[PDB]
Amino acid sequence: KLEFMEMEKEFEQIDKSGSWAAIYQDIRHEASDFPCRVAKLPKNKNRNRYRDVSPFDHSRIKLHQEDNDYINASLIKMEEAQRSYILTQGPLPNTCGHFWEMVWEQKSRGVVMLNRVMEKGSLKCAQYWPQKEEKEMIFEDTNLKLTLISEDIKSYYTVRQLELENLTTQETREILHFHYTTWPDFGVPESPASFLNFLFKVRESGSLSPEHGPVVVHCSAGIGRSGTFCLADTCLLLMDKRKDPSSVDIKKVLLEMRKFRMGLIQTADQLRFSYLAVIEGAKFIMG
Ligand SMILES: O=P(O)(O)c1cccc(-c2ccc(C[C@@](Cc3ccc(C(F)(F)P(=O)(O)O)cc3)(c3ccccc3)n3nnc4ccccc43)cc2)c1
Ligand SMILES: [Cl-]
Repeated sequence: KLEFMEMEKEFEQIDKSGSWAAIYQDIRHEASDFPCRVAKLPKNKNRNRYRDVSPFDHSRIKLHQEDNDYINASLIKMEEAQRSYILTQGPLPNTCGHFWEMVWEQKSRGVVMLNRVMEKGSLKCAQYWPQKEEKEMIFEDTNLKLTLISEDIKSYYTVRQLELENLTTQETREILHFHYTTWPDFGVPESPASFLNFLFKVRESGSLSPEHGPVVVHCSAGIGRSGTFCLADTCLLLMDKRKDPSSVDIKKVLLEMRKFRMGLIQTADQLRFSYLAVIEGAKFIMG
C-alpha cells in the first residue's frame, strides 16, 4: 500500500503550487457563523481574554455554579472520530477558579496547554497551576484546592501530575497537565516529530479515553494552536478508522470543528503543519 506515496505527492503538489493560503482562506470564508449572545452580555466582559473571540452559545460550557454560569470555553464533538474536546482560552487572573471548576464538573482527566504564561513580552496568560509542590493553590470562589504532585520537564514540553480537590464534597482527583512549551503565537511547533511525540504522550496517558470527561485544551485565545492540535488528533483517528486514509478530507474536518468554535487554526502555515503532522503520524501508526 504505497497509497501514502500519493498523499505525500499530493502535499508536494499543493506545496509546489503554493495553494495553502487559498485552501485556508476558502475554509475561513465558508466557516459557520452562530450567535455568541451570552459571551457578549455586559456582566461577562471581564471573563473574556479577547474582544473578538467568543464561544458560540450552542456549544459553550456552562458552569454548574449558581451565580454566573459563563466561561469562554467550547465543547467540540466529533461524531465519526468519536472524540470530544473542550477548547478554552488561557485563564485570566479572575477566571482560574472558573477554569478548575469546569475541569471538575466535566470530569476531565487531562489539561493540554500549548501557550506560555509569558509570550513576546507581557504575560499572555495567568499562572493557574502551582509551580512548587509546597505552595498549593486554593480557589476561594469555587472552593477548590490544587496541588503540584510532580513534573517531568523535557526539552519542548513538560508533563505534570496535579491533585485537584473539591473542598465541598471532600473528593480528590488526579489531573495530568501536558504543557507544550515551544509553540509561538500564530506560529507552528518546533517540528512535526516534537508535536506527534507530545500528542502520543497525551494519548497513551489515557486522558483522551471515553471513560473520562473531555480533555481541556487551551492556548492563549483557544483557537489557533488549540485548533491545530485537535484537528491533527481527530484526523489521525479518522485515518485509522477509515478503510481508506485518503478519504480523510482535512478541509471538511476543520469546517466540522469550526461549527463548535470560531476561528480554529489561525494561519495557512498551521493548516499546512497539521497536514504534515497527520501524514507523518499515520505512516508511523500504520507500521
Ligand atoms: O470577525 P470574524 O467573525 O470573521 C472572526 C472569526 C474567527 C476568528 C476571529 C479573530 C481571530 C484573531 C483575532 C486576534 C486577537 C485575539 C487572538 C490572540 C491570539 C490567538 C492565537 F492564535 F495566537 P491562539 O493560538 O492563542 O488561539 C488568536 C486570537 C489578538 C491578536 C493579537 C494580539 C492580541 C489579540 N484579537 N481579539 N480581539 C481583538 C481586537 C483587536 C485586535 C486584535 C484582537 C481576533 C478575532 C474573527
Ligand atoms: Cl479565522
